Amino acid sequence: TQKVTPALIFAITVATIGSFQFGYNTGVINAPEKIIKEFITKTLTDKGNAPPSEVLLTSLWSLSVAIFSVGGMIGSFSVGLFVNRFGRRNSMLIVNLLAVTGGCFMGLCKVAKSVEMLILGRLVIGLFCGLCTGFVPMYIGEISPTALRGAFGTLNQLGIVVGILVAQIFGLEFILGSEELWPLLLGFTILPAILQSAALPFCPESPRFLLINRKEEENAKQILQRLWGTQDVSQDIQEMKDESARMSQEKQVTVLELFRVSSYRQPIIISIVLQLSQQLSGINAVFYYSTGIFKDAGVQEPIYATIGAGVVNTIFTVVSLFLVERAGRRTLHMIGLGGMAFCSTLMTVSLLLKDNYNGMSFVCIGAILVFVAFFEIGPGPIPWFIVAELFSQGPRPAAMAVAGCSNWTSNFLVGLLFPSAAHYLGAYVFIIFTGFLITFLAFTFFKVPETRGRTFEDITRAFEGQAHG
Ligand SMILES: CCCCCCCC/C=C/CCCCCCCC(=O)OC[C@H](O)CO
Ligand SMILES: CCCCCCCC/C=C/CCCCCCCC(=O)OC[C@H](O)CO
Ligand SMILES: CCCCCCCC/C=C/CCCCCCCC(=O)OC[C@H](O)CO
Ligand SMILES: CCCCCCCC/C=C/CCCCCCCC(=O)OC[C@H](O)CO
Ligand SMILES: CCCCCCCC/C=C/CCCCCCCC(=O)OC[C@H](O)CO
Ligand SMILES: CCCCCCCC/C=C\CCCCCCCC(=O)OC[C@H](O)CO
Ligand SMILES: C=CCCCCCCCCCO[C@@H]1[C@@H](O)[C@@H](O)O[C@H](CO)[C@H]1O
Repeated sequence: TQKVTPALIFAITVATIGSFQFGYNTGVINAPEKIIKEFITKTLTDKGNAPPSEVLLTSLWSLSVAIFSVGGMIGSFSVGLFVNRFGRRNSMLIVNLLAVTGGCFMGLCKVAKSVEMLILGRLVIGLFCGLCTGFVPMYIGEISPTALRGAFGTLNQLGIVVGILVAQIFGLEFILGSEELWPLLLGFTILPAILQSAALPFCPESPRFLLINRKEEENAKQILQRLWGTQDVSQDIQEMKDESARMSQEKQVTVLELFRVSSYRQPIIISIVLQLSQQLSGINAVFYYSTGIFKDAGVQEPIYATIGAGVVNTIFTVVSLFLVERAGRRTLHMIGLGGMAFCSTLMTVSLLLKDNYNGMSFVCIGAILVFVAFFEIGPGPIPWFIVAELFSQGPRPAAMAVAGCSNWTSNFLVGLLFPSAAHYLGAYVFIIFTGFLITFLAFTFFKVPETRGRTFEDITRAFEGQAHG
Protein backbone atom coordinates (compact mmCIF):
# COMPACT_ATOMS: atom_id res chain seq x y z
CA THR A 1 0.00 0.00 0.00
CA GLN A 2 3.00 2.28 0.62
CA LYS A 3 4.50 3.74 -2.56
CA VAL A 4 7.70 5.56 -3.40
CA THR A 5 6.42 9.03 -4.24
CA PRO A 6 8.24 11.88 -5.96
CA ALA A 7 7.83 13.64 -2.59
CA LEU A 8 9.75 10.90 -0.77
CA ILE A 9 12.50 10.73 -3.38
CA PHE A 10 12.87 14.51 -3.25
CA ALA A 11 13.02 14.66 0.57
CA ILE A 12 15.61 11.89 0.76
CA THR A 13 17.66 13.18 -2.19
CA VAL A 14 17.78 16.66 -0.63
CA ALA A 15 18.94 15.17 2.68
CA THR A 16 21.76 13.26 0.94
CA ILE A 17 23.28 16.49 -0.34
CA GLY A 18 24.75 16.62 3.15
CA SER A 19 26.14 13.15 2.41
CA PHE A 20 27.65 14.48 -0.80
CA GLN A 21 29.24 17.26 1.25
CA PHE A 22 30.83 14.74 3.58
CA GLY A 23 32.25 12.71 0.72
CA TYR A 24 33.39 15.76 -1.23
CA ASN A 25 35.18 17.33 1.72
CA THR A 26 36.76 13.97 2.67
CA GLY A 27 38.32 13.35 -0.73
CA VAL A 28 38.94 16.85 -2.11
CA ILE A 29 41.98 17.69 0.02
CA ASN A 30 44.20 14.89 -1.31
CA ALA A 31 44.92 15.94 -4.91
CA PRO A 32 46.14 19.49 -4.24
CA GLU A 33 48.65 18.63 -1.48
CA LYS A 34 51.74 19.88 -3.35
CA ILE A 35 49.98 23.03 -4.50
CA ILE A 36 48.74 23.87 -1.00
CA LYS A 37 52.17 23.24 0.55
CA GLU A 38 53.50 25.75 -1.98
CA PHE A 39 50.80 28.17 -0.82
CA ILE A 40 51.84 27.64 2.82
CA THR A 41 55.48 28.29 1.94
CA LYS A 42 54.71 31.34 -0.19
CA THR A 43 52.51 32.74 2.59
CA LEU A 44 55.11 32.38 5.34
CA THR A 45 57.81 34.08 3.28
CA ASP A 46 55.48 36.72 1.83
CA LYS A 47 54.81 37.64 5.45
CA GLY A 48 58.54 38.08 5.99
CA ASN A 49 59.31 34.79 7.73
CA ALA A 50 61.93 32.23 6.74
CA PRO A 51 60.76 29.40 4.49
CA PRO A 52 59.36 26.43 6.48
CA SER A 53 61.38 23.26 6.91
CA GLU A 54 60.00 20.06 5.38
CA VAL A 55 58.93 19.04 8.88
CA LEU A 56 57.02 22.27 9.55
CA LEU A 57 55.36 22.16 6.14
CA THR A 58 54.35 18.54 6.81
CA SER A 59 53.00 19.52 10.23
CA LEU A 60 51.00 22.44 8.82
CA TRP A 61 49.72 20.22 6.01
CA SER A 62 48.78 17.38 8.38
CA LEU A 63 47.00 19.93 10.53
CA SER A 64 45.03 21.22 7.48
CA VAL A 65 43.93 17.67 6.76
CA ALA A 66 43.34 16.33 10.27
CA ILE A 67 41.54 19.37 11.71
CA PHE A 68 38.63 18.34 9.49
CA SER A 69 38.30 15.08 11.46
CA VAL A 70 38.60 16.94 14.76
CA GLY A 71 35.68 19.13 13.72
CA GLY A 72 33.81 16.03 12.60
CA MET A 73 34.36 14.40 16.01
CA ILE A 74 32.87 17.50 17.62
CA GLY A 75 30.06 17.90 15.10
CA SER A 76 28.93 14.26 15.12
CA PHE A 77 28.95 14.25 18.90
CA SER A 78 26.83 17.42 18.97
CA VAL A 79 23.87 16.27 16.86
CA GLY A 80 21.87 15.68 20.04
CA LEU A 81 22.00 19.41 20.74
CA PHE A 82 20.21 20.14 17.48
CA VAL A 83 17.72 17.52 16.37
CA ASN A 84 15.49 17.55 19.45
CA ARG A 85 15.54 21.33 19.74
CA PHE A 86 15.06 22.33 16.10
CA GLY A 87 13.83 19.09 14.59
CA ARG A 88 15.65 17.01 11.99
CA ARG A 89 14.83 19.06 8.90
CA ASN A 90 15.47 22.45 10.51
CA SER A 91 18.78 21.17 11.91
CA MET A 92 19.97 20.39 8.40
CA LEU A 93 18.85 23.82 7.18
CA ILE A 94 20.52 25.69 10.01
CA VAL A 95 23.96 24.06 9.89
CA ASN A 96 24.39 25.12 6.25
CA LEU A 97 25.55 28.41 7.72
CA LEU A 98 28.60 26.37 8.78
CA ALA A 99 29.04 24.89 5.32
CA VAL A 100 28.94 28.28 3.60
CA THR A 101 31.18 29.84 6.26
CA GLY A 102 33.72 27.03 6.09
CA GLY A 103 33.74 27.06 2.31
CA CYS A 104 34.29 30.82 2.18
CA PHE A 105 37.22 30.57 4.60
CA MET A 106 38.81 28.01 2.29
CA GLY A 107 37.88 29.83 -0.93
CA LEU A 108 39.36 33.06 0.41
CA CYS A 109 42.40 31.90 2.35
CA LYS A 110 44.72 32.22 -0.65
CA VAL A 111 43.80 35.78 -1.67
CA ALA A 112 43.86 36.63 2.05
CA LYS A 113 47.27 34.96 2.31
CA SER A 114 46.13 33.18 5.45
CA VAL A 115 47.12 29.66 6.47
CA GLU A 116 44.95 30.21 9.54
CA MET A 117 41.86 30.72 7.37
CA LEU A 118 42.58 27.45 5.58
CA ILE A 119 42.86 25.58 8.88
CA LEU A 120 39.77 27.36 10.24
CA GLY A 121 37.88 26.58 7.05
CA ARG A 122 38.67 22.88 7.38
CA LEU A 123 37.69 22.89 11.06
CA VAL A 124 34.35 24.59 10.38
CA ILE A 125 33.54 22.38 7.37
CA GLY A 126 34.54 19.48 9.62
CA LEU A 127 31.92 20.60 12.15
CA PHE A 128 29.33 20.75 9.37
CA CYS A 129 30.13 17.33 7.91
CA GLY A 130 30.15 15.71 11.36
CA LEU A 131 26.67 17.08 12.03
CA CYS A 132 25.61 15.83 8.59
CA THR A 133 26.79 12.27 9.10
CA GLY A 134 24.42 12.23 12.06
CA PHE A 135 21.51 14.32 10.70
CA VAL A 136 21.12 12.54 7.38
CA PRO A 137 20.70 8.88 8.37
CA MET A 138 18.52 10.01 11.28
CA TYR A 139 16.21 11.86 8.91
CA ILE A 140 16.13 9.13 6.28
CA GLY A 141 15.63 6.49 8.94
CA GLU A 142 12.62 8.31 10.34
CA ILE A 143 10.82 9.04 7.06
CA SER A 144 11.46 5.82 5.14
CA PRO A 145 8.87 3.06 4.86
CA THR A 146 9.97 0.17 7.07
CA ALA A 147 10.37 -2.22 4.13
CA LEU A 148 12.81 0.17 2.37
CA ARG A 149 14.58 1.70 5.37
CA GLY A 150 17.86 -0.05 4.53
CA ALA A 151 17.75 0.67 0.80
CA PHE A 152 16.97 4.35 1.39
CA GLY A 153 19.57 4.43 4.16
CA THR A 154 22.12 3.24 1.59
CA LEU A 155 21.46 6.45 -0.41
CA ASN A 156 23.40 8.24 2.33
CA GLN A 157 26.55 6.25 1.50
CA LEU A 158 25.82 6.61 -2.23
CA GLY A 159 25.94 10.38 -1.85
CA ILE A 160 29.17 10.11 0.11
CA VAL A 161 30.97 8.04 -2.55
CA VAL A 162 29.60 10.28 -5.34
CA GLY A 163 31.00 13.16 -3.28
CA ILE A 164 34.41 11.47 -3.19
CA LEU A 165 34.30 10.67 -6.92
CA VAL A 166 33.37 14.23 -7.86
CA ALA A 167 36.18 15.45 -5.57
CA GLN A 168 38.64 13.20 -7.42
CA ILE A 169 37.47 14.42 -10.80
CA PHE A 170 37.53 18.12 -9.90
CA GLY A 171 40.97 17.51 -8.37
CA LEU A 172 42.40 16.82 -11.80
CA GLU A 173 44.92 19.49 -12.75
CA PHE A 174 43.01 20.41 -15.91
CA ILE A 175 39.83 20.95 -13.88
CA LEU A 176 40.12 22.83 -10.56
CA GLY A 177 43.26 21.18 -9.20
CA SER A 178 45.73 23.84 -10.35
CA GLU A 179 47.80 26.48 -8.58
CA GLU A 180 45.26 29.07 -9.77
CA LEU A 181 41.92 27.44 -9.09
CA TRP A 182 42.44 25.24 -6.01
CA PRO A 183 40.70 27.80 -3.77
CA LEU A 184 37.64 27.11 -5.94
CA LEU A 185 38.17 23.37 -5.56
CA LEU A 186 37.73 23.84 -1.81
CA GLY A 187 35.14 26.61 -2.03
CA PHE A 188 32.94 24.46 -4.25
CA THR A 189 31.42 23.06 -1.07
CA ILE A 190 29.31 26.23 -0.75
CA LEU A 191 27.31 25.41 -3.92
CA PRO A 192 25.64 22.19 -2.65
CA ALA A 193 24.95 24.00 0.62
CA ILE A 194 23.13 26.80 -1.19
CA LEU A 195 21.13 24.28 -3.23
CA GLN A 196 20.17 22.17 -0.23
CA SER A 197 19.22 25.24 1.81
CA ALA A 198 16.81 26.33 -0.91
CA ALA A 199 15.15 22.92 -1.09
CA LEU A 200 15.04 22.04 2.62
CA PRO A 201 12.03 24.24 3.56
CA PHE A 202 9.96 22.19 1.09
CA CYS A 203 10.96 18.91 2.75
CA PRO A 204 8.74 17.53 5.53
CA GLU A 205 9.82 17.32 9.13
CA SER A 206 10.20 13.74 10.36
CA PRO A 207 6.65 12.51 11.04
CA ARG A 208 8.21 10.45 13.84
CA PHE A 209 9.61 13.62 15.38
CA LEU A 210 6.25 15.36 14.93
CA LEU A 211 4.16 12.58 16.49
CA ILE A 212 6.48 11.21 19.17
CA ASN A 213 8.53 14.25 20.23
CA ARG A 214 5.97 17.00 19.64
CA LYS A 215 2.75 14.97 20.16
CA GLU A 216 1.30 16.20 16.84
CA GLU A 217 -0.42 13.03 15.66
CA GLU A 218 -2.60 14.56 12.94
CA ASN A 219 0.28 16.48 11.38
CA ALA A 220 2.41 13.34 11.34
CA LYS A 221 -0.32 11.24 9.76
CA GLN A 222 -0.95 13.76 6.98
CA ILE A 223 2.76 13.88 6.22
CA LEU A 224 2.93 10.10 6.06
CA GLN A 225 -0.05 9.89 3.77
CA ARG A 226 1.52 12.28 1.25
CA LEU A 227 5.07 10.88 1.52
CA TRP A 228 4.01 7.27 1.03
CA GLY A 229 1.09 7.97 -1.29
CA THR A 230 -1.62 6.22 0.70
CA GLN A 231 -4.40 7.13 3.12
CA ASP A 232 -3.90 3.90 5.07
CA VAL A 233 -1.00 4.40 7.51
CA SER A 234 -2.60 3.02 10.71
CA GLN A 235 0.08 0.36 11.23
CA ASP A 236 2.87 2.93 11.19
CA ILE A 237 0.98 5.54 13.21
CA GLN A 238 0.17 3.05 15.97
CA GLU A 239 3.79 1.91 16.07
CA MET A 240 4.75 5.56 16.59
CA LYS A 241 2.14 5.97 19.35
CA ASP A 242 3.63 2.87 20.98
CA GLU A 243 7.05 4.55 20.79
CA SER A 244 5.52 7.73 22.19
CA ALA A 245 4.16 5.90 25.23
CA ARG A 246 7.57 4.31 25.79
CA MET A 247 9.41 7.63 25.57
CA SER A 248 7.04 9.26 28.06
CA GLN A 249 7.73 6.40 30.48
CA GLU A 250 11.54 6.50 30.16
CA LYS A 251 13.81 9.22 31.51
CA GLN A 252 15.34 11.73 29.09
CA VAL A 253 18.24 9.83 27.54
CA THR A 254 21.81 10.99 28.11
CA VAL A 255 25.00 9.78 26.46
CA LEU A 256 26.34 8.28 29.67
CA GLU A 257 22.99 6.57 30.30
CA LEU A 258 23.43 4.46 27.15
CA PHE A 259 26.35 2.64 28.76
CA ARG A 260 24.54 2.25 32.06
CA VAL A 261 21.21 0.80 30.95
CA SER A 262 21.42 -2.86 29.98
CA SER A 263 18.71 -2.35 27.34
CA TYR A 264 20.83 0.44 25.82
CA ARG A 265 24.26 -1.17 26.22
CA GLN A 266 23.79 -4.00 23.73
CA PRO A 267 22.70 -1.77 20.85
CA ILE A 268 25.23 0.99 21.57
CA ILE A 269 28.11 -1.52 21.79
CA ILE A 270 26.90 -3.02 18.50
CA SER A 271 26.56 0.51 17.05
CA ILE A 272 30.06 1.52 18.12
CA VAL A 273 31.70 -1.75 17.07
CA LEU A 274 30.09 -1.53 13.65
CA GLN A 275 31.54 1.96 13.18
CA LEU A 276 35.00 0.64 14.05
CA SER A 277 34.48 -2.19 11.55
CA GLN A 278 33.98 0.45 8.86
CA GLN A 279 36.98 2.60 9.76
CA LEU A 280 39.30 -0.12 11.09
CA SER A 281 38.83 -1.97 7.79
CA GLY A 282 41.58 0.30 6.50
CA ILE A 283 39.33 1.73 3.77
CA ASN A 284 40.67 5.29 4.02
CA ALA A 285 44.27 4.07 4.35
CA VAL A 286 43.85 1.89 1.27
CA PHE A 287 42.03 4.57 -0.76
CA TYR A 288 44.49 7.35 0.08
CA TYR A 289 47.67 5.34 -0.47
CA SER A 290 46.21 3.50 -3.48
CA THR A 291 47.87 5.98 -5.83
CA GLY A 292 51.29 5.28 -4.38
CA ILE A 293 50.73 1.53 -4.29
CA PHE A 294 49.35 1.45 -7.84
CA LYS A 295 52.45 3.36 -8.95
CA ASP A 296 54.79 1.05 -7.07
CA ALA A 297 53.02 -1.91 -8.67
CA GLY A 298 53.77 -0.36 -12.04
CA VAL A 299 50.55 1.41 -13.04
CA GLN A 300 51.82 3.99 -15.56
CA GLU A 301 48.98 6.41 -14.71
CA PRO A 302 48.18 5.77 -11.04
CA ILE A 303 45.83 8.75 -10.72
CA TYR A 304 43.43 7.33 -13.31
CA ALA A 305 43.51 3.98 -11.51
CA THR A 306 42.57 5.72 -8.25
CA ILE A 307 39.67 7.40 -10.02
CA GLY A 308 38.86 3.91 -11.28
CA ALA A 309 38.74 2.83 -7.63
CA GLY A 310 36.33 5.69 -6.91
CA VAL A 311 34.14 4.48 -9.75
CA VAL A 312 34.29 0.94 -8.32
CA ASN A 313 33.46 2.60 -4.99
CA THR A 314 30.24 3.99 -6.49
CA ILE A 315 29.10 1.02 -8.54
CA PHE A 316 29.17 -1.39 -5.60
CA THR A 317 27.34 1.06 -3.32
CA VAL A 318 24.52 0.81 -5.84
CA VAL A 319 24.82 -2.98 -5.72
CA SER A 320 24.47 -2.88 -1.93
CA LEU A 321 21.35 -0.70 -2.32
CA PHE A 322 19.56 -3.32 -4.43
CA LEU A 323 20.69 -6.13 -2.15
CA VAL A 324 20.29 -4.93 1.44
CA GLU A 325 16.55 -5.58 1.79
CA ARG A 326 16.81 -8.99 0.15
CA ALA A 327 20.02 -10.23 1.74
CA GLY A 328 19.64 -8.33 5.00
CA ARG A 329 22.20 -6.22 6.86
CA ARG A 330 24.01 -9.18 8.51
CA THR A 331 24.80 -11.03 5.31
CA LEU A 332 26.02 -7.95 3.43
CA HIS A 333 28.13 -6.69 6.31
CA MET A 334 29.77 -10.12 6.78
CA ILE A 335 30.44 -10.69 3.08
CA GLY A 336 32.14 -7.29 2.91
CA LEU A 337 34.26 -7.78 6.02
CA GLY A 338 35.19 -11.28 4.87
CA GLY A 339 36.01 -10.20 1.33
CA MET A 340 38.06 -7.28 2.61
CA ALA A 341 39.99 -9.70 4.86
CA PHE A 342 40.85 -11.73 1.79
CA CYS A 343 42.00 -8.66 -0.19
CA SER A 344 44.00 -6.92 2.53
CA THR A 345 45.77 -10.25 3.08
CA LEU A 346 46.35 -10.47 -0.66
CA MET A 347 47.76 -6.90 -0.66
CA THR A 348 50.36 -7.95 1.90
CA VAL A 349 51.28 -11.14 0.05
CA SER A 350 51.46 -9.49 -3.38
CA LEU A 351 53.52 -6.57 -2.07
CA LEU A 352 55.92 -9.00 -0.40
CA LEU A 353 56.37 -11.06 -3.56
CA LYS A 354 56.01 -8.58 -6.43
CA ASP A 355 59.75 -7.82 -6.75
CA ASN A 356 60.54 -11.53 -7.04
CA TYR A 357 57.43 -12.51 -9.02
CA ASN A 358 56.33 -9.60 -11.20
CA GLY A 359 52.94 -11.13 -12.01
CA MET A 360 52.05 -10.40 -8.39
CA SER A 361 52.01 -6.69 -9.30
CA PHE A 362 48.72 -7.20 -11.11
CA VAL A 363 47.37 -9.13 -8.15
CA CYS A 364 48.17 -6.18 -5.90
CA ILE A 365 46.34 -3.80 -8.24
CA GLY A 366 43.36 -6.17 -8.33
CA ALA A 367 43.32 -6.68 -4.56
CA ILE A 368 42.84 -2.93 -4.06
CA LEU A 369 39.91 -2.61 -6.46
CA VAL A 370 38.17 -5.74 -5.12
CA PHE A 371 38.80 -4.61 -1.54
CA VAL A 372 36.92 -1.43 -2.36
CA ALA A 373 34.07 -3.41 -3.95
CA PHE A 374 33.71 -5.58 -0.86
CA PHE A 375 33.82 -2.52 1.33
CA GLU A 376 30.73 -0.95 -0.30
CA ILE A 377 28.81 -4.23 -0.32
CA GLY A 378 28.15 -3.74 3.39
CA PRO A 379 30.69 -2.09 5.73
CA GLY A 380 30.46 1.17 3.78
CA PRO A 381 26.69 1.89 3.84
CA ILE A 382 25.30 -0.26 6.67
CA PRO A 383 27.06 1.22 9.72
CA TRP A 384 25.89 4.73 8.78
CA PHE A 385 22.17 3.89 8.78
CA ILE A 386 21.96 0.87 11.09
CA VAL A 387 22.39 2.90 14.30
CA ALA A 388 19.08 4.59 13.56
CA GLU A 389 17.56 1.09 13.25
CA LEU A 390 18.87 -0.17 16.59
CA PHE A 391 17.17 2.47 18.74
CA SER A 392 13.69 3.84 19.39
CA GLN A 393 12.83 7.53 19.13
CA GLY A 394 13.99 8.51 22.62
CA PRO A 395 17.62 7.20 22.65
CA ARG A 396 18.34 7.59 18.92
CA PRO A 397 19.84 11.11 18.91
CA ALA A 398 22.21 10.39 21.82
CA ALA A 399 23.15 7.02 20.34
CA MET A 400 23.90 8.46 16.92
CA ALA A 401 25.94 11.21 18.56
CA VAL A 402 28.02 8.52 20.32
CA ALA A 403 28.24 6.11 17.39
CA GLY A 404 28.94 8.90 14.91
CA CYS A 405 31.68 10.28 17.13
CA SER A 406 33.19 6.79 17.44
CA ASN A 407 33.25 6.62 13.64
CA TRP A 408 35.01 9.97 13.33
CA THR A 409 37.38 9.28 16.22
CA SER A 410 38.51 5.96 14.79
CA ASN A 411 39.16 7.50 11.35
CA PHE A 412 41.24 10.09 13.19
CA LEU A 413 43.27 7.36 14.91
CA VAL A 414 43.83 5.49 11.65
CA GLY A 415 45.02 8.70 9.97
CA LEU A 416 47.21 9.39 12.97
CA LEU A 417 48.77 5.96 13.48
CA PHE A 418 48.91 4.29 10.03
CA PRO A 419 52.00 6.07 8.62
CA SER A 420 54.10 5.08 11.65
CA ALA A 421 52.74 1.53 11.51
CA ALA A 422 53.34 1.40 7.75
CA HIS A 423 56.88 2.58 8.36
CA TYR A 424 57.85 -0.26 10.69
CA LEU A 425 55.64 -3.01 9.28
CA GLY A 426 55.81 -2.25 5.55
CA ALA A 427 53.60 -4.64 3.58
CA TYR A 428 52.56 -6.37 6.84
CA VAL A 429 50.69 -3.27 7.98
CA PHE A 430 47.58 -4.49 6.15
CA ILE A 431 47.49 -7.61 8.33
CA ILE A 432 46.61 -5.22 11.15
CA PHE A 433 43.47 -4.36 9.21
CA THR A 434 42.93 -8.05 8.42
CA GLY A 435 42.99 -8.70 12.16
CA PHE A 436 40.31 -6.10 12.79
CA LEU A 437 38.21 -7.32 9.86
CA ILE A 438 38.30 -10.90 11.15
CA THR A 439 37.52 -9.86 14.73
CA PHE A 440 34.51 -7.82 13.55
CA LEU A 441 33.36 -10.57 11.20
CA ALA A 442 33.03 -12.82 14.25
CA PHE A 443 31.34 -10.04 16.23
CA THR A 444 28.80 -9.47 13.49
CA PHE A 445 27.87 -13.12 13.03
CA PHE A 446 27.44 -13.71 16.76
CA LYS A 447 26.24 -10.31 18.08
CA VAL A 448 24.48 -8.31 15.34
CA PRO A 449 20.72 -8.89 14.98
CA GLU A 450 18.96 -8.70 11.61
CA THR A 451 17.05 -5.42 11.47
CA ARG A 452 15.60 -5.71 7.95
CA GLY A 453 11.87 -5.05 7.70
CA ARG A 454 11.44 -4.74 11.46
CA THR A 455 9.91 -1.80 13.27
CA PHE A 456 12.01 0.06 15.82
CA GLU A 457 9.55 -1.20 18.41
CA ASP A 458 10.26 -4.88 17.62
CA ILE A 459 14.01 -4.35 17.68
CA THR A 460 13.87 -2.42 20.95
CA ARG A 461 11.59 -5.00 22.61
CA ALA A 462 13.94 -7.81 21.54
CA PHE A 463 16.87 -5.95 23.13
CA GLU A 464 14.77 -5.54 26.28
CA GLY A 465 13.85 -9.20 26.11
CA GLN A 466 17.52 -10.13 26.09
CA ALA A 467 18.24 -7.62 28.87
CA HIS A 468 15.69 -9.50 30.99
CA GLY A 469 18.07 -12.47 30.98
C1 LIG B 1 52.96 16.14 -8.42
C2 LIG B 1 51.80 15.17 -8.33
C3 LIG B 1 50.90 15.51 -7.15
C4 LIG B 1 49.91 14.39 -6.88
C5 LIG B 1 49.56 14.32 -5.40
C6 LIG B 1 49.42 12.87 -4.93
C7 LIG B 1 47.97 12.55 -4.58
C8 LIG B 1 47.84 12.14 -3.12
C9 LIG B 1 46.99 10.90 -3.02
C10 LIG B 1 45.69 10.96 -3.28
C11 LIG B 1 44.83 9.72 -3.18
C12 LIG B 1 43.49 9.97 -3.87
C13 LIG B 1 42.33 9.56 -2.96
C14 LIG B 1 41.31 10.69 -2.85
C15 LIG B 1 39.90 10.13 -2.71
C16 LIG B 1 39.77 9.29 -1.44
C17 LIG B 1 39.94 10.16 -0.20
C18 LIG B 1 39.94 9.29 1.03
O1 LIG B 1 39.12 8.39 1.15
O2 LIG B 1 40.92 9.50 2.08
C19 LIG B 1 40.64 10.43 3.13
C20 LIG B 1 41.77 11.45 3.21
O3 LIG B 1 42.78 11.13 2.25
C21 LIG B 1 42.37 11.43 4.61
O4 LIG B 1 43.79 11.59 4.52
C1 LIG C 1 31.20 19.35 -14.92
C2 LIG C 1 30.24 19.31 -13.75
C3 LIG C 1 29.47 20.62 -13.63
C4 LIG C 1 28.90 20.81 -12.23
C5 LIG C 1 29.64 21.91 -11.49
C6 LIG C 1 28.66 22.83 -10.76
C7 LIG C 1 27.65 22.01 -9.95
C8 LIG C 1 26.53 22.90 -9.43
C9 LIG C 1 25.78 22.17 -8.34
C10 LIG C 1 26.25 22.15 -7.10
C11 LIG C 1 25.50 21.42 -6.02
C12 LIG C 1 26.09 20.03 -5.83
C13 LIG C 1 25.37 19.00 -6.70
C14 LIG C 1 24.34 18.23 -5.88
C15 LIG C 1 24.92 16.90 -5.40
C16 LIG C 1 23.84 16.03 -4.78
C17 LIG C 1 24.42 14.73 -4.24
C18 LIG C 1 23.44 13.61 -4.44
O1 LIG C 1 22.24 13.83 -4.52
O2 LIG C 1 23.90 12.23 -4.52
C19 LIG C 1 23.03 11.21 -4.99
C20 LIG C 1 22.23 10.65 -3.82
O3 LIG C 1 22.76 9.37 -3.45
C21 LIG C 1 20.77 10.49 -4.23
O4 LIG C 1 19.96 10.30 -3.06
C1 LIG D 1 37.94 -15.88 3.89
C2 LIG D 1 38.99 -15.02 3.22
C3 LIG D 1 40.18 -14.79 4.14
C4 LIG D 1 41.24 -15.87 3.95
C5 LIG D 1 42.60 -15.26 3.64
C6 LIG D 1 43.54 -16.29 3.04
C7 LIG D 1 44.63 -15.62 2.21
C8 LIG D 1 44.56 -16.06 0.75
C9 LIG D 1 45.75 -15.51 0.00
C10 LIG D 1 46.48 -16.32 -0.76
C11 LIG D 1 47.67 -15.77 -1.51
C12 LIG D 1 48.36 -16.90 -2.27
C13 LIG D 1 48.87 -16.42 -3.62
C14 LIG D 1 50.06 -17.25 -4.08
C15 LIG D 1 50.06 -17.41 -5.60
C16 LIG D 1 51.42 -17.89 -6.10
C17 LIG D 1 52.34 -16.70 -6.35
C18 LIG D 1 53.31 -17.06 -7.46
O1 LIG D 1 53.86 -18.14 -7.48
O2 LIG D 1 53.60 -16.09 -8.51
C19 LIG D 1 54.18 -16.53 -9.74
C20 LIG D 1 53.59 -15.73 -10.89
O3 LIG D 1 54.13 -16.21 -12.13
C21 LIG D 1 53.95 -14.26 -10.72
O4 LIG D 1 54.94 -13.89 -11.68
C1 LIG E 1 23.87 -12.81 -2.33
C2 LIG E 1 25.12 -12.05 -1.96
C3 LIG E 1 25.73 -11.37 -3.19
C4 LIG E 1 26.69 -10.26 -2.78
C5 LIG E 1 27.53 -9.80 -3.97
C6 LIG E 1 29.01 -9.88 -3.65
C7 LIG E 1 29.81 -8.90 -4.51
C8 LIG E 1 31.08 -8.45 -3.79
C9 LIG E 1 32.11 -8.04 -4.81
C10 LIG E 1 32.69 -8.95 -5.59
C11 LIG E 1 33.72 -8.54 -6.61
C12 LIG E 1 34.30 -9.78 -7.27
C13 LIG E 1 34.78 -10.78 -6.23
C14 LIG E 1 35.25 -12.08 -6.90
C15 LIG E 1 36.72 -12.00 -7.27
C16 LIG E 1 36.89 -11.69 -8.76
C17 LIG E 1 38.09 -10.79 -9.00
C18 LIG E 1 38.04 -10.25 -10.41
O1 LIG E 1 37.64 -10.94 -11.33
O2 LIG E 1 38.47 -8.89 -10.68
C19 LIG E 1 39.38 -8.62 -11.74
C20 LIG E 1 40.42 -7.60 -11.28
O3 LIG E 1 39.83 -6.30 -11.28
C21 LIG E 1 41.61 -7.62 -12.24
O4 LIG E 1 42.15 -6.30 -12.34
C1 LIG F 1 41.24 -7.80 18.87
C2 LIG F 1 42.59 -8.02 18.22
C3 LIG F 1 42.60 -7.52 16.78
C4 LIG F 1 43.84 -6.69 16.49
C5 LIG F 1 44.29 -6.86 15.04
C6 LIG F 1 45.20 -8.07 14.89
C7 LIG F 1 46.66 -7.68 15.03
C8 LIG F 1 47.58 -8.82 14.61
C9 LIG F 1 48.80 -8.26 13.92
C10 LIG F 1 49.97 -8.23 14.56
C11 LIG F 1 51.19 -7.67 13.87
C12 LIG F 1 52.44 -8.28 14.48
C13 LIG F 1 53.31 -7.22 15.13
C14 LIG F 1 54.79 -7.56 15.00
C15 LIG F 1 55.66 -6.53 15.72
C16 LIG F 1 57.02 -6.40 15.04
C17 LIG F 1 57.28 -4.96 14.62
C18 LIG F 1 58.76 -4.76 14.38
O1 LIG F 1 59.57 -5.06 15.23
O2 LIG F 1 59.23 -4.21 13.12
C19 LIG F 1 60.56 -3.73 13.00
C20 LIG F 1 60.78 -3.16 11.61
O3 LIG F 1 61.19 -4.21 10.72
C21 LIG F 1 61.87 -2.10 11.66
O4 LIG F 1 62.02 -1.51 10.36
C1 LIG G 1 37.30 -14.02 -1.41
C2 LIG G 1 36.04 -14.74 -0.99
C3 LIG G 1 35.55 -14.25 0.37
C4 LIG G 1 34.19 -13.58 0.25
C5 LIG G 1 33.22 -14.12 1.30
C6 LIG G 1 33.61 -13.65 2.70
C7 LIG G 1 33.40 -14.76 3.72
C8 LIG G 1 32.12 -14.53 4.52
C9 LIG G 1 30.96 -14.33 3.58
C10 LIG G 1 29.73 -14.69 3.93
C11 LIG G 1 29.48 -15.30 5.29
C12 LIG G 1 28.21 -14.71 5.89
C13 LIG G 1 27.05 -14.81 4.91
C14 LIG G 1 26.40 -16.18 4.96
C15 LIG G 1 25.68 -16.39 6.29
C16 LIG G 1 24.64 -15.30 6.52
C17 LIG G 1 23.42 -15.85 7.26
C18 LIG G 1 23.28 -15.15 8.59
O1 LIG G 1 24.09 -15.36 9.48
O2 LIG G 1 22.19 -14.23 8.82
C19 LIG G 1 20.99 -14.68 9.46
C20 LIG G 1 20.01 -13.52 9.58
O3 LIG G 1 18.76 -14.01 10.07
C21 LIG G 1 19.81 -12.88 8.21
O4 LIG G 1 18.41 -12.72 7.96
C1 LIG H 1 44.14 12.32 11.22
C2 LIG H 1 44.09 12.28 9.88
C3 LIG H 1 42.91 11.53 9.15
C4 LIG H 1 41.95 12.57 8.60
C5 LIG H 1 40.89 11.87 7.76
C6 LIG H 1 40.06 12.93 7.03
C7 LIG H 1 38.88 12.25 6.33
C8 LIG H 1 38.01 11.55 7.38
C9 LIG H 1 36.65 11.08 6.75
C10 LIG H 1 36.56 9.54 6.80
C11 LIG H 1 35.32 9.08 5.95
O1 LIG H 1 35.32 7.66 5.69
C12 LIG H 1 34.29 7.26 4.81
C13 LIG H 1 33.44 6.20 5.44
O2 LIG H 1 32.73 6.80 6.54
C14 LIG H 1 32.46 5.62 4.44
O3 LIG H 1 31.50 6.57 4.12
O4 LIG H 1 33.11 5.17 3.25
C15 LIG H 1 33.87 6.17 2.59
C16 LIG H 1 34.64 5.56 1.43
O5 LIG H 1 33.84 5.41 0.28
C17 LIG H 1 34.93 6.71 3.54
O6 LIG H 1 35.62 7.73 2.91
